[PDB]
Formats: sequence, structure tokens, C-alpha cells
Amino acid sequence: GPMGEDDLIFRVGTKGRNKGEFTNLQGVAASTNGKILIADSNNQCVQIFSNDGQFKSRFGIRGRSPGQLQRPTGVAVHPSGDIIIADYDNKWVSIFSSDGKFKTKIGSGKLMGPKGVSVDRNGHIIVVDNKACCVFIFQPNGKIVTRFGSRGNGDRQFAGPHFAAVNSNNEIIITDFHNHSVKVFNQEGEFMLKFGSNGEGNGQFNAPTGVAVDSNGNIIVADWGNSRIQVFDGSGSFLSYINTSADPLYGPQGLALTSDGHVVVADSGNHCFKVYRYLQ
Repeated sequence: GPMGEDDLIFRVGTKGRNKGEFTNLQGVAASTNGKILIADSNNQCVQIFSNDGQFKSRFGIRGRSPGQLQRPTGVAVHPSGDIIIADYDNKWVSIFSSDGKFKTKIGSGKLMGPKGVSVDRNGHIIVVDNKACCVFIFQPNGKIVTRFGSRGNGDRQFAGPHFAAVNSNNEIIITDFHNHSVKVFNQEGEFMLKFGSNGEGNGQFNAPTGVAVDSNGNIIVADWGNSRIQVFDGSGSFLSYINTSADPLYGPQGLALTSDGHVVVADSGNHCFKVYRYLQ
């Protein structure tokens, strides 16, 4: 079809285990210096692309020992340039240099099953522990600064939290897959607000996954079960959809905002990542 008939700018990727290919892409990150990074839980690797989609490099050796990747789910880029990878199966978060050399792992013996990772304005590492239904805040040296959240269905509780974003006020936004909701906490772990309900209408979810937040506080959320991307204001009020109608998503996972202001999403069912125009 014609270029630009929906909000899609480009897509990259096909099914496979070679460079530029994906089997189960999950975590998505975008650096502030013009890169897109994609974690593949089944190929057990991270691939780095330019914002315009050009392949740059790949790293990751599979396995269960420190320095290896077993089920790499979330990815984030630290302001230092280090690359941060949550491993759901090895139950720790690995820190790599920008060139993909292993440095250290954090959270070992405290995490049960981490999925999403983010970095906040002070360089802390936010780790969404999906299996334990809670969120940790770490320093990069491994110290736990804060832990908040617990299993349940109330405001301060999670039923299966997946991904995380941090806004300009250092508030933490968490998607809750099985509660069909998004929750916001301040940097100290105090509950601020929640939004979302199960359904197919505007502002409704069938299991949120990826999340990002723009400089106006708008919250962009991937909807795994409805295969769409929704934009909300900082209070959780629905604003609009990203138009994905011409090349539909199929079970989207991680999502990020690029350093040029576009939205990149893991379109896992179609074995690619997609980059969308985004305005507000």
C-alpha cells in the first residue's frame, strides 16, 4: 500500500535468528543519542539499530551463568550509556557496556521474575518484578533504594505488572497486564493514580504491555489483546489512538519514545519493530 496511509513511518525485521531478524521480540528501548534497542527473549540477544532502522550491532550469549542471557525481557539505556537487561528466567538484571560487554548483574536472590526495566532521572534502575507483583528501585551498584507494590487487586497492588516508564517529575508508570490498568507512583513509591478498565472501547484495555511517557506527561500504552496503541494524558484520561490500521499490530509488547519524538513498538506477532509518527 501507499506510504503514509496510517501513522507508520517504517518497519524493520522478519522471523529468524540471524542479524536483523527476530523470534520473540519483547523489550524495546530508545536512547537519547539516536539508537533503538530490541531484546529478543527466544533468540536470547539484544540488537542495536539507528533511529532510522539501520542495523548497528548484536550481542548476547545464551545460558544461565552470569554474563549470559536465558530469557531477556526488558531493556533500558542508562544515561551512562550502559545497557540494562532484565532476565525473567535467570531472575536478575544484567548491566552491559554500550559495546555489549557484561559488567555486573543486580537483584540476584531478591527478584523472582523480572520483566520491564526503566531508568529514572537520577540514574536509578526501575525493575518490574512480574512474578512477585512488585517494583524495585536499584542503584546501578546493586543497592536497593526502594521497593513498592504487592500482589492484589487494589490501588497499591498488581495482578501481573509488565512494563515501566518514568516522567519528567520522576513519577513511575506501571502497566498491570491482568488488572487491565496502568498505575502511577511517585519516586518514593507512594500511589498517585490508576486508570484503565477491561474492554474494547476508548481508554479500555485487554492486557496492557509496553509503556512510554512524553514531555507533556502523556502516557502511550500498547494493548496486547486488542493489538493497538492508545495515548492518555498524565491523569489517565484518553486522548487518541495511534493509527495502525494499514499494517495492523499483532500482540504488541515493549514500546518506547525515540530521541526524535516517534513511537517504536515490538510488533511481536509480526516479527518486527514498527516506528510511528506521534504528535501532541
